Amino acid sequence: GVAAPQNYLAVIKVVGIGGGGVNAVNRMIEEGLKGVEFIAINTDAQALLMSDADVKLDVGRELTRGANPDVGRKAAEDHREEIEEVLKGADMVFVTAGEGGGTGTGGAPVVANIARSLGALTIGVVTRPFSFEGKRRATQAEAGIAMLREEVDTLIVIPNDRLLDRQVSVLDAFKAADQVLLSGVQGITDLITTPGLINLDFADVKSVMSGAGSALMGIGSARGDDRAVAAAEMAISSPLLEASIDGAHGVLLSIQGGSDLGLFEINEAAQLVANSAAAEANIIFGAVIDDALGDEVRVTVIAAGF
Ligand SMILES: [Cl-]
Ligand SMILES: [Cl-]
Ligand SMILES: [Mg+2]
Ligand SMILES: [Mg+2]
Ligand SMILES: [Mg+2]
Ligand SMILES: [Mg+2]
Repeated sequence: GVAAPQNYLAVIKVVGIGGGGVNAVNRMIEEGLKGVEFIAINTDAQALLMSDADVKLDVGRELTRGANPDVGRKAAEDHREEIEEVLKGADMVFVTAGEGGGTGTGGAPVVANIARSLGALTIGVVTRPFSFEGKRRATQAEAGIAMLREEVDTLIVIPNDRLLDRQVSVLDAFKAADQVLLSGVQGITDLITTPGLINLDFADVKSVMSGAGSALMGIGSARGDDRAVAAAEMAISSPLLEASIDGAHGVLLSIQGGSDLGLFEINEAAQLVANSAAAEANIIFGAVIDDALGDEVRVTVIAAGF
């Protein structure tokens, strides 16, 4: 555990841009994600009214509302000064979106570029659309991700197709997509040392995530005797991570447990993840207590730099 100096308060901002992004940010607010500022950005003013974000930005046109990523790109570039003033002061900025639409696809690279011009550690957390969303959205998402990769420090890409065996509604599918974008953000933020709780220093996260490039995520959860090892096993074998950990230059491990979380099982899960990663990889890990979990252990692995 490191706090240098122990009074340093890191400023973290989570931007949701477009429909999927604004929805994921609201899910983080509902789940009570702490220590971060929430920002919602959309071109559609009506789609911003239910957002509970701290700051809401309508980057659409005057006297009009509202598919095309170029429109999304132009809307964000035309509101560059407005986006800049809401990101000013951040040590770290997350850019989150559901790739495939107009606003998120086109707008997220502009948000990422503004965050980096302010020297923030800039992390993209996006989803690839579900197959049922169709070919055009999948095509637009792929061009959108290629654009965003060039404007962020690290880009976590989560395929929505690897989330959904029983039939789930479109509503349940989109609820699961919000939940996975929250896991991507919370995995990192919950570990960052705060003046009231010493854990992983912001400099350590920055050393792994800064200019790392592409990143993959794995999630796992277990109960019982070997709950920590079994959760870690599930995360390193997760369909979203597609077992590439051996290629990563850096690995971030987040262990979340109940009030009875012991140091021994934390270390067991830590060495299991370390054994799967490359010998020359930088491994940073943190553990946090969420009293609501009970006899459950949740593991999040982020493999960055390939
Ligand atoms: Cl807080
Ligand atoms: Cl206008
Ligand atoms: Mg708050
Ligand atoms: Mg609400
Ligand atoms: Mg305007
Ligand atoms: Mg923190």
